[PDB]
Amino acid sequence: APQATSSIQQSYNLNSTLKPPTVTPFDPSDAATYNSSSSLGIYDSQGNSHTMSQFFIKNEPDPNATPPIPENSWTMKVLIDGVNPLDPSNKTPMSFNVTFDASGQMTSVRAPDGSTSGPGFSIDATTNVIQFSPATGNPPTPGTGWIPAASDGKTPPTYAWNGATGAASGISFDMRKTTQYSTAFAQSNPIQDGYTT
Repeated sequence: APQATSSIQQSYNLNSTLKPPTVTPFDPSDAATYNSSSSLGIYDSQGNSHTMSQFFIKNEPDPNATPPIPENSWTMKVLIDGVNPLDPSNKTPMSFNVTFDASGQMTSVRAPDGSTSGPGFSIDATTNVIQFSPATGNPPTPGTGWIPAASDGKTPPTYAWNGATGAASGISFDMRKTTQYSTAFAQSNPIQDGYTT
């Protein structure tokens, strides 16, 4: 039998030289709206391939924001197959804030409101590991966890639940050792535990 992805380990260097994009808002099809992006392959319960994408956007510091944006703050946006992991009927990404200390070492991964939880996930405040929660319901209930999706192929295409699930535990996403140095955006070779066929 195939095996769904339940665990992903991947670290990044986020390029400390890059300014916030001037083109706004974020659009995954327009590289002028984000600074850097990466993708990796994951698998659902039936072994079908899916592509998880991360988009990284530098945040401008702002003491007046709700919550305030510090120095060395980035937004990470997550899509799977280009659509909302939690709801294939839209393209709302899962958004996280990633911060670094003055020496460019990662200090926190949080929801945009600063807390350790949001729709479809919780984060361990100590390790900064994101636990994407497993979707509930059958058919899976939008907003509860990853809903493996497939396109009909039309233009514009409509994505819908493909009949498969994720892993029973959801997805652990571990970006520890991520760094924010004056060097190119880079990603480690992803380690993930799903497989096909």
